[PDB]
Amino acid sequence: ANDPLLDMFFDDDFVPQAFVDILLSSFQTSQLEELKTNCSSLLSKMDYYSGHITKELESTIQVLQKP
Amino acid sequence: QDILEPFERALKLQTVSSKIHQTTTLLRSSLIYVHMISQLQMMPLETDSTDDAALACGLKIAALHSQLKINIAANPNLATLQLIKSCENNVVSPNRQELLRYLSTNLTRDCLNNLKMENNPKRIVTLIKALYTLSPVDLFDTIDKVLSSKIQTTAQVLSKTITSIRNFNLSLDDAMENRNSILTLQNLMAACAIEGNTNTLRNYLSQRKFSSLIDQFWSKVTNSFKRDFEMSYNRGGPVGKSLQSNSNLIYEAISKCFGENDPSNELQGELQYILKAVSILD
Repeated sequence: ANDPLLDMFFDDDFVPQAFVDILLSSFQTSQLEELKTNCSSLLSKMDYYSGHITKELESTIQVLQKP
Repeated sequence: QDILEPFERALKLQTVSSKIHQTTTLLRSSLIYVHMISQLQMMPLETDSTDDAALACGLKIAALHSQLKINIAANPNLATLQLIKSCENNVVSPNRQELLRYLSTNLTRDCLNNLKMENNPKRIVTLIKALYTLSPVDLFDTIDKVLSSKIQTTAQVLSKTITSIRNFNLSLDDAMENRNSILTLQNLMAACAIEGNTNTLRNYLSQRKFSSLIDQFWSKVTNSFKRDFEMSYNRGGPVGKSLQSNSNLIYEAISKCFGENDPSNELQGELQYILKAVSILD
């Protein structure tokens, strides 16, 4: 099934402006230190996925070269 | 075509990569913004207490607001988030307005003192530049308020001697006191430069009727003094008659403080306003 976080990104209708918007709403004032540490980690994981996808991309494009 | 599938998979991956990057960038824009709001609320002030010092703190808060505006403009996408807006008016729009209050009241006070006007030109220049950067319209609505205050005080001091025109030379001096303060304020305003070209004075004078600060100054005090003078003269009362009986003294005290007309001077024209106010002598 894979991780929601990564699968979410494979969704055509996934819109980045939308996702961040729903996320940050949880909510502000004082407890914006709370959500500030949550986003740090969430960012790290997105970062991992970013490089994973880049690696998958690189590997895929190589096969385009006469198989 | 087991050569189309890899071409399709690749295309898809490009999309996923771009979506992750956008999500990442936006999220970090937000993150940096928040860290700044945190850093904002960590700088308290000292309001309407110019202990010097308290101004150095105010400049740092102002600079923070500059950064805020930069971060939002760097990613315009940042603005349309209902949790960035919710702090935009709950934390920054108030902090902003408290700072504005601090700057405009400190600048107005430092300008109406006439002393600080000459004694601390470097202090006032800092206030002008600062306030313009934060919210230019507030600098004007502050200069508006200051100018309007000087016209009011001087116009008042001239009319007070109508019932004692013997002292008119003294009042006519106090008017020049402010006139000079305005001469040095507009200098001063021009000394503060803006984007590419121009200055703050030209920009104020453009969004106003006015041509110079002096010109609107005299014009306005000349009216509310003209009105008083003539009202008093037309009323056939004793002061109205002392107005006429002391007529040369007035015209005399005027030239002895302005220079009198066309050729020489420079105080001509600015002289011409004070002459028109006092013109029923005919």
